[PDB]
Amino acid sequence: CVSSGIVDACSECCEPDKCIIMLPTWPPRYVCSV
Repeated sequence: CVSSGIVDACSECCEPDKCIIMLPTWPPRYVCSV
């Protein structure tokens, strides 16, 4: 699982129905904090 860091998905991350959109780093990438 990908609790924290970058994610190219949402259903694969440890975030159930609560994912963030592309914002961090120079290129567009999602974020997980759970």
